[PDB]
Amino acid sequence: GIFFPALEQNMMGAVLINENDEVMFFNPAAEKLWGYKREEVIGNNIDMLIPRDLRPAHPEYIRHNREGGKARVEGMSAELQLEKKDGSKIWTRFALSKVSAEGKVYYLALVRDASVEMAQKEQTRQLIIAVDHLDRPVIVLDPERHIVQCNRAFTEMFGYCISEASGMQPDTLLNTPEFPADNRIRLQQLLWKTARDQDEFLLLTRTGEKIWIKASISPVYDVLAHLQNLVMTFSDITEERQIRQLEGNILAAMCSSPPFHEMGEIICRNIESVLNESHVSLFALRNGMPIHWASSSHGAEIQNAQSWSATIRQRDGAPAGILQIKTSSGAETSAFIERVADISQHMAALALEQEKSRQIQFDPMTGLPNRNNLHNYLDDLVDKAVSPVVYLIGVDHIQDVIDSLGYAWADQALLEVVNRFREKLKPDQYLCRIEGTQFVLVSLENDVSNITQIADELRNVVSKPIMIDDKPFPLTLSIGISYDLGKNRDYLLSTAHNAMDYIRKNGGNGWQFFSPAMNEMVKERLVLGAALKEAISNNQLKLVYQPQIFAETGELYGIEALARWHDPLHGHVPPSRFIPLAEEIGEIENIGRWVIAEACRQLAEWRSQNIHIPALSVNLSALHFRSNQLPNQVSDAMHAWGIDGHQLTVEITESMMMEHDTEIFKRIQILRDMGVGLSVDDFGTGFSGLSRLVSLPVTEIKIDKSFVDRCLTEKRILALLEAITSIGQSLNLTVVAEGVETKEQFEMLRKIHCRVIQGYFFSRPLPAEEIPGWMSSVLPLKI
Amino acid sequence: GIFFPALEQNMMGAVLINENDEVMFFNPAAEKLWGYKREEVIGNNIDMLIPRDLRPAHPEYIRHNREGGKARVEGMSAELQLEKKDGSKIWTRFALSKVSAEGKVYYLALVRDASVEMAQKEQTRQLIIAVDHLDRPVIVLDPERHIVQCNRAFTEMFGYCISEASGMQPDTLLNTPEFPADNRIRLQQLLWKTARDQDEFLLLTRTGEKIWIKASISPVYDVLAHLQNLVMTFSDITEERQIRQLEGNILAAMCSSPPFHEMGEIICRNIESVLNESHVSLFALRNGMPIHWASSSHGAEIQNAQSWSATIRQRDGAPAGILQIKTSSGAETSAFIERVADISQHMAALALEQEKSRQHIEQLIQFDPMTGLPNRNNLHNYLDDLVDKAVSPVVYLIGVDHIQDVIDSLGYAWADQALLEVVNRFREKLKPDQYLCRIEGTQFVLVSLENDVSNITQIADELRNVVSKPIMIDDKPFPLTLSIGISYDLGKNRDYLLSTAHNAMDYIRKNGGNGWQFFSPAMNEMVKERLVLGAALKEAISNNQLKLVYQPQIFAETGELYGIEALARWHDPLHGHVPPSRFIPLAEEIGEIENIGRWVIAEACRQLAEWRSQNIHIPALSVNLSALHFRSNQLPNQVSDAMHAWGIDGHQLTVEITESMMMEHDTEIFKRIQILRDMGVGLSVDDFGTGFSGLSRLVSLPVTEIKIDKSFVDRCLTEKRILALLEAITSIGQSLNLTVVAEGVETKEQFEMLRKIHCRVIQGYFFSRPLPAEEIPGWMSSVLPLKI
Ligand code: HEM
Ligand code: HEM
Repeated sequence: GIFFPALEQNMMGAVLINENDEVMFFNPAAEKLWGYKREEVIGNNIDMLIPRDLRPAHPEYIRHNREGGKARVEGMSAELQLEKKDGSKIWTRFALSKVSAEGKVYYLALVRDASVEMAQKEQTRQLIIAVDHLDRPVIVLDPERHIVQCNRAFTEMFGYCISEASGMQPDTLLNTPEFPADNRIRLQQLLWKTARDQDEFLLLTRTGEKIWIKASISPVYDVLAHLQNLVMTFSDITEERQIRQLEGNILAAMCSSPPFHEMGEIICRNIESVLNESHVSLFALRNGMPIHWASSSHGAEIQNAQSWSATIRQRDGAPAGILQIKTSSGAETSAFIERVADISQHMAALALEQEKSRQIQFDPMTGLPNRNNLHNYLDDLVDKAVSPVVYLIGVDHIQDVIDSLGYAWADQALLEVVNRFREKLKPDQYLCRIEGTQFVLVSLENDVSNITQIADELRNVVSKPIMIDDKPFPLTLSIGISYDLGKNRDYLLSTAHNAMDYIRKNGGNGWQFFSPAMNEMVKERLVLGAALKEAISNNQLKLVYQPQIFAETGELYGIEALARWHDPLHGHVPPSRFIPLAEEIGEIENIGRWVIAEACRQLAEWRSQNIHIPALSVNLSALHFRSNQLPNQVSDAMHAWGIDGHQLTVEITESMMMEHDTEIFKRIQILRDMGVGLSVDDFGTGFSGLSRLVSLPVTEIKIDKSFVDRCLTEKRILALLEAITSIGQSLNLTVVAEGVETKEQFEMLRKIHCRVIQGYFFSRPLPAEEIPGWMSSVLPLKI
Repeated sequence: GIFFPALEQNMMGAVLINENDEVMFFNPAAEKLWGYKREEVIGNNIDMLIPRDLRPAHPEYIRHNREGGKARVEGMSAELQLEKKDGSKIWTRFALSKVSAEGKVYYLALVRDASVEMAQKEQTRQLIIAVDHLDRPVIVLDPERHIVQCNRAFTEMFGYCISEASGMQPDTLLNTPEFPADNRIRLQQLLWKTARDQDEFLLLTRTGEKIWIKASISPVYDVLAHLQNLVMTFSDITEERQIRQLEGNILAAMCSSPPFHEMGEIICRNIESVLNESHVSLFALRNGMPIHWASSSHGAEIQNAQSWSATIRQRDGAPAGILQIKTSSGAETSAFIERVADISQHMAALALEQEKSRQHIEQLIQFDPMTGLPNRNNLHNYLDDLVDKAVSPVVYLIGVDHIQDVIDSLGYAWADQALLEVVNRFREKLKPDQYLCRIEGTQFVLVSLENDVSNITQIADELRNVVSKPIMIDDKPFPLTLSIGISYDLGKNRDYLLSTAHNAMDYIRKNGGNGWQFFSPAMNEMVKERLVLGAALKEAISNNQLKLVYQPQIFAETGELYGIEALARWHDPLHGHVPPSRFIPLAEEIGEIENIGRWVIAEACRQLAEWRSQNIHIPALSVNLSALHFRSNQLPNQVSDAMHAWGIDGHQLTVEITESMMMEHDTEIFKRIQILRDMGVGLSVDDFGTGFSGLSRLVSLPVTEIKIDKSFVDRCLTEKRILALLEAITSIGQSLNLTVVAEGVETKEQFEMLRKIHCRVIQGYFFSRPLPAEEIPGWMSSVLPLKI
């Protein structure tokens, strides 16, 4: 029987009904839930307890129950509304039990006051407000830094729904692009920071888009100070970071007060970097009226263009300029555009303040002179009637340095550039710094060949990357050359800058003159060089041989081999012309090895009929023979053909003997070790040079055409020739002469006991043929 | 009874225990909750259901309740923690009953699973925490506009808590203004009409302050229509203007570029201006630790202030500073303080980047824009490099004296020009190893690598003589003077060098100027010695105290004497022997080279005229002009007078020239040597020169003979290419009628092998040390032709 007293003692409401729905038990909890009294809750069936409207449904329901046959009731499992005795309606929960005994079915109902519905509804309200009219990504974290609750804005922005965002840390949840250092490590630092903190990151959503966000941690502790949870805000600063980077770049601009138009340029390209595919224009108040300050390089039409005009205002509020922007409709949000407009307007006003706040003779950066020194120097050149060739050099691709590293490294790059220019500067060449990027190089040599060489040297001096702290920014040069006779300095500077700008705009990395005719003359020289390269490539050049003979018996001493080139398109062109051109092309080694190889082959070819050919001499000084060529360039020819090695001789000048390094000295020594005779020009530089001469057996000294010339006119050179022949006779050397054309020359030269003679007197240079004819016909010309 | 199956069939968890505290009822819900099958729980004690953490403290409460006998159990009114069979923990609610039946005590327990219930509870708590951290004040409303849920932003915006304004109508709590009828009517309509309104109104706080607020009522419409809930999102439209104002003002501070400390101060004062009462401090990180940058002067204590820490980040992102702001609690909400922290952090990072940029630019800026010489930083770098090279420098500190008077009198327009031509005169006498710098104003620095005092005094003398010609400015003379302090010490760092050099600078300046000095009496006594040595040398030249010592030279195969070479000497009663290699440089420094040259030539001519008395005697005589530093205005006149005053045929004497000075340069002493050749003086050379031009000048005017320096012949035996050079020289001499001579031949082997290559005359100790002038006629006719 204890069920009744226990149930009425229990604070859970209990109602008991029989098969006829008559009530037997109704606990005081049910009494206070309904308001009726047990003397009346019986009544007729269950009429009093049920709300009057739902009444008719209830019998059929329980009828269905006694027809259902199920041992469990799925009904009343949800929340329910109960009408009280006074007609008020409250929330409640029900539970049901069906029993069978004595052939009759009874039911018991348990009732609860439902104090949890207040919690459910309050939770629904704050679930509404966490999302509604607030696109504010907020997430919350456990002590283990696990996502516990995230709102609609966060799922919408970062694509990861709550089902796919829970149970894992935010960083592991987050797809992160590879900085690779910062945007990875600082995320972990912030996510594990214990105190309030914040940072900025670049992140990738589930759609692969790049965004910039700002993440803030602020933890919360319970009463006992243990860490309960953490809360994180996820503002999207991808538009704001553009504004902040705009600010940083523009400040790095005015840090050094560049010129006015330049300042407009930084403003404009920063705006363009901020507003994609737009147009920007600026005007400033000069003399009281608006005048154009700067504009963007873009000038194409804009579809659905929207224009905003902002009047620049100073601190006092007086107008100072107008900034105008045109943007396509739908490209950017309006609020972002207006924000950019006003912040840039403020910075333009500040730039104007700096400009009118700003408003000796050498450079305090690298030490080069400033524009005043160049002006004075050119003026001192002009008054005494000398034409200076003026190169204007503009350094290019510095904008990468300025944008990526500010000015404090652009000027370091400029210093490195100036060091490289000075390292190869020649004296009388004047280097000056005009302003910022530009330089002016002044040189008095008006030769086109030298000008081309200087320009090429400058262009290629910047070939190596400019190494600045493990960051090779490549830089280029744009050179404008001006040279005209009898023109003052302003014209030269103006045309130099015009040429520099022309090269820069068309792409840079190059050079150009101003005068058009000789700017085509350089092209024609390049054409000649192309023809010469073709000729040397397909071995068309020839070697004309000129004989030199003894002055006593007339027996053949030897014959020099001289390069010659006759072209169908260009005709005869002398070696004195196409050797300097060759070194301009820098292909002298080709001519050298071809000349050597062809001479060896020709000696072999002559050997098949007559071996009596005494000696063949190649003048390597006039051929501008380099240093490293000698060993291989002689050894390959020696071994390739049937030439012995004691028949062909090589000539070297004194400057090339022991100057411009000394590796060439032993490179000639090894060639002597091969056994090829040598020939020296001056043998000077004192007793050391003489020691080298005797130690390197030369066996023959040549007298240049000039000394033999005027030999019958100037007494000093006469005595010099006596000295030379006396020294030669003393040692084991045979002295040769060049440029002999008359009879008195030969007479006096033989009078001084000069051994052998060459020139036009005996034989005009015969071509590759009719040398055996000359040798068989008139070889013993006992004159 | 039917209640046993009833409780068997309730969703409720039914358990009953008897007096023996043994469980005798268990239901499917108990199966879900406890996890133990009824076959395991029936017959088990109540302690089975008790969790571990309370087992020792289980029964006493039930004893106590039994003793009390109260029907309404006070306990189990709270939440309970139950442990499952597998060890997991869940939360359950209990409903109890005490039964006194059949003369016994029974306890009935009913267990409900509130896992959903408390999950809802913690979800509510988490959501409260989350909504409180929203940057903007937001409120929920019921259909009749019950203010049901506010958040911390709304509390910190007005003052109301959840309990204070819980469902009590907004118009009554909002404390709307009474005077503006239009404002209050519009606000009431906004609260009432169910459109998406974004109107703005003035509202009042507990401090009686009128604040602009934008309401954003956006009612919700459920799926069943008949909208119920409304959502309000108040915003402050006066804080944003203040943030923009702070941005602009701090950027204007940026643009004038004050120094680091001034800018930090302006940042903090602006922040304090925004937040009515606050203290702001800034730390800039150096080497990982924070150096104080600036804090506002309002250092008064704040009662229960709230701090805020932001980590300033560099342009790349490396942390660079800490910013801490403290404001009195309740003055501003969390959002406004966080926003000002963010805006200020960006600008502080800008200031740090600008300061770093200026540090990098100034490290290499200012290399004397006026005259172009290197400036003090360049000098410090160069001296540091020299010290790292372990090479001791000599540093001159140079100061101009009279320039300050002209500055005081004629201003800068003359001083700048004067210093300009001073530097111009200096540069005309530099050297490749000499490095000039302009430390400051009218002070300069010269750096050299010469440690011999003989060179140092000469350098100082030419520098002093730079101003021998007074500066010409606008037809006006200005005789500026110099005061120079030299420092040179091994191992001392650069700072000591500059410090002591400036000490010597001051010492030689305040004494009157126009002078030079060392700083150490340990190196100044040398120059003090040298002045009197030079005075003695001048006295000796005047009184003719010197001596001439004769060394002969004889033939290499004949044995006869070819001639004699004249050498000069000095014996003094104080300093004793003093060699020519130490008093010809001294004669140079006094500029008495002309006098000693004249004395040697005149004495040689006198000896020849005296020796002609007995017989013809001497074949030929030589004087080394190169060793005597003879100048361009000394040869012809001195030789001509020497051989005119006495009687000399000219064939007797020869002069030796190093051929280095024989170059035309700017003197053209070719005419002088040609004149000397015309008057019969023999000539001697040592090298040919550049090339054919050199041989031409050697053979045009006939150089009688050529000498091999002692350096060559001292190494002839060891090296072969010396021998080749020797044979070449001898062959050239034979060819051109040149008389090769050798100086310094010592032993017999050298003489024999030089005879093998026909050197043809030998001069050295091997036949005679240089004898005094008197023993010679006692040697010409005693040792005789030496045919060894
Ligand atoms: C004022 C008190 C009551 C109200 C307002 C009420 C209301 C309802 C309602 C709305 C349903 C259908 C949906 C649902 O179950 O949630 C229902 C079902 C049912 N009720 Fe009641 N009820 C009350 C009392 C009782 C009592 C005391 C008993 C038996 C002792 C009972 C027996 C049943 C049965 C058997 C069903 C069928 C559930 C099914 O078929 O799934 N009801 N009741
Ligand atoms: C997981 C199982 C249980 C836990 C964790 C537990 C724990 C507690 C605790 C700590 C109290 C005292 C403080 C309070 O009520 O908030 C209490 C009250 C009480 N519980 Fe338990 N108990 C458990 C099971 C039981 C069982 C199985 C019974 C009886 C069949 C029982 C009977 C009582 C009684 C009589 C009181 C004191 C009532 C009063 O003083 O008014 N408890 N329970």
